Amino acid sequence: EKLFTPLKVGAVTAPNRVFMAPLTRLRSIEPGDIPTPLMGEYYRQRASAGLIISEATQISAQAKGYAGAPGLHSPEQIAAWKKITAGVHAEDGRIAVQLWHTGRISHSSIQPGGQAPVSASALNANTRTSLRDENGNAIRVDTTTPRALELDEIPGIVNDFRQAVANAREAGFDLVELHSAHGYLLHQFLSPSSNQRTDQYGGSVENRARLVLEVVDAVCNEWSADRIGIRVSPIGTFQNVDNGPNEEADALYLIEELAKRGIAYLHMSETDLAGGKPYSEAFRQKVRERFHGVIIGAGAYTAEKAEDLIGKGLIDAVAFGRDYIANPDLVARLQKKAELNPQRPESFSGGGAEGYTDYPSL
Ligand SMILES: Cc1cc2nc3c(=O)[nH]c(=O)nc-3n(C[C@H](O)[C@H](O)[C@H](O)COP(=O)(O)O)c2cc1C
Repeated sequence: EKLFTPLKVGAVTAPNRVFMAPLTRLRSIEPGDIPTPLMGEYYRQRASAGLIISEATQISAQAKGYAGAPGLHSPEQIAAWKKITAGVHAEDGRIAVQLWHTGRISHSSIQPGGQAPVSASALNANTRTSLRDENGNAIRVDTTTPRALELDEIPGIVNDFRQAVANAREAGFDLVELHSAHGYLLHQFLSPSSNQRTDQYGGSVENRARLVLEVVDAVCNEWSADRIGIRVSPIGTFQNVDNGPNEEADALYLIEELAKRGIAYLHMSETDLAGGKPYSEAFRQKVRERFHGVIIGAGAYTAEKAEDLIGKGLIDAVAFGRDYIANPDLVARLQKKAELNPQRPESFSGGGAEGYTDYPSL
């Protein structure tokens, strides 16, 4: 077994390869999109993970697409996250913040000024996001048609990622993960399905990847390349965003570009919850030969699949999502071959302590 052996992940050393995937739980305070001590307790419970990757966190108020998702743009958010990271560190854990802009997976009612959310192009996501009703409970609501960003707005978006990274470093995170997956803003630019622009940010794969690579360069400059990871979902369809008619070649282009920056890790979200065709081993080999940082695999993994792919030299670590919701001590359970706690999906999104901090350890 290799899952319980250490791994250098850029600037930090994980004691094992069992990572906590980023999981949106929608329990932040409004007004202010503020993390809470309850969230702190939840993360502290999971500190034995090789690496915790936080729930997706707004780089700016405009970035918001979900009621209850936290930000990392305001003083009050910075202060609240500082307490959370301190708690994880007191338990000898490591925690990365996943930073997003939701782009068109959003609703005007939660945007600044009540305005349409932004994207690469003015095309509805044709999906839902999560708002809160009058009692503060999560509700699914159809997405608002976005406004296409003007060319002169792009530097501001890059700066918002840069600023959020400055704030994340201050807040005590060990790493940052850029959310370039699952049909959110960066992926909206990457995908031809959502990007119909005819300027330098659309058309060719070079142009479609331009924004994400500008963001990577800006955040490496703000902090250090060995503090930066990126999550992609570049093969298949996620929240109605496919990866276009040349998905493999386009993915390999992006990955070769990322490699030039010497970033800490590449996190591949391989499938959504409904599943689909597995990655070919040929594709995994092509990725592996092009990227020289850590590769994290995710999407309905088992420990056995993770061991197989680590043993084949194709990935370095695995991120578990739902098993981490339900098992604060997932590392010990996988090490001991213990049963896993029964998941309660009704409390994944929104609410309070129930279904959040009340899953027991062994
Ligand atoms: C409730 C829930 C929230 C999620 N939130 C995020 C998120 O904030 N960021 C992200 O990149 N993926 C998110 N995902 C996807 C998970 O990180 C993970 O890739 C997915 O659940 C599949 O892995 P699993 O089979 O181990 O759960 C979420 C998944 C679930 C079920």
